[PDB]
Formats: sequence, structure tokens, C-alpha cells
Amino acid sequence: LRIIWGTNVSIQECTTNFRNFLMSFKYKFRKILDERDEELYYIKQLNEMR
Amino acid sequence: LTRRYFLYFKPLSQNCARRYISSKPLSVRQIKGDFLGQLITVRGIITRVSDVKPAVEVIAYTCDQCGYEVFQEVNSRTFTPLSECTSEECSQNQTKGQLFMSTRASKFSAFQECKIQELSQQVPVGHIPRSLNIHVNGT
Repeated sequence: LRIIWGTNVSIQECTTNFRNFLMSFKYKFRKILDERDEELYYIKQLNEMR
Repeated sequence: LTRRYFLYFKPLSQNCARRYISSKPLSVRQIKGDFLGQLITVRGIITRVSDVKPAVEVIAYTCDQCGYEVFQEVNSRTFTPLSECTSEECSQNQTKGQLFMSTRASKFSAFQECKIQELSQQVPVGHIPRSLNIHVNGT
């Protein structure tokens, strides 16, 4: 458990959850952020820009 | 360093003074010199005000070699950068590695200067309404 002084951010845990969000995200804000087809919303853009 | 709040005071009125002095309306000609350190309630017009500026209170320095972030306290208008490491790990060491400053962990304060002026009918015969400086901080 690595803790920077005056910071509540761990490196490896945030690294793993950022990778878990980046490998799996399919329009969840359209389902639970409000009351208002696609697949791999971040894999396609990252595979397109390279 | 962990002060979430800001402490301030206010004096008692004359209605609580007659009902069992410390807060009298003072002039700037009625300062005498010897009141440096008493709480005073001054009445007057305000002509000169300044903008709100952040003044630091404590300077935070960070290191990558030891990790112990140090904090120095400033009191005057100016200061000097403490480039030498004064940590508890660099004293017992040959190496004396570079230190950096942090503008985020350092505590600041909303400093502002103002010039209070003497009231018109409270000045004596012939005299002019001289000024005085007030340094405010916080809210």
C-alpha cells in the first residue's frame, strides 16, 4: 500500500481500476445517469487514433 | 497546518458594559503609541482599499529522496528559500538531495490592506485627518 504524502492516491490500485474501466465501458451513463446498440466505446476510439 | 477553520473575535458593546471600557470608539489621534497590542474599535471612512491577494503562511517543501515533506513558517513580508534539507533522514546522510515547493499543500490566506482615515468632526481645530493601515486576512 503506497501512499504519497498529502495524497490519497495509490498507484497500482488506481492503475488496475483505470485499466478495468478502459477495457470495459458500454454507455452506462445512458442507463443510470438519467432516465434517457453500441459496443466497446473506448476500444474503438483508441484503436482508431493510433 | 490542519486548521479547517479561522478564528476571529468581537468585543462587547456599551449596553453589556453598563450592565456589569474595553471597547471604546477610538480616534487615530487618540492612539498615543502605548496602545500597540490592545483590541481597539476605530471609527472612520475608508478611502484606500486594495485587491484580494493570496499571502502564504507556511511553505511546503517536498522531496523524492526521503518522502518526508517539510513545512516552514513565515512571519515577515519576505522570506528566503530553504534549499538545504532539514529533514530527519538527511541529517544522518552524506547525500543532501534537492527539494521542491508545493503551491497546493501550502496554506494561504486572503490578505488585503486598507487605509482608514480620521473622521471629519472628530479631528481637532486646524488639524488634518491623518490615516492608518489595517491588514485583514480571511473571510
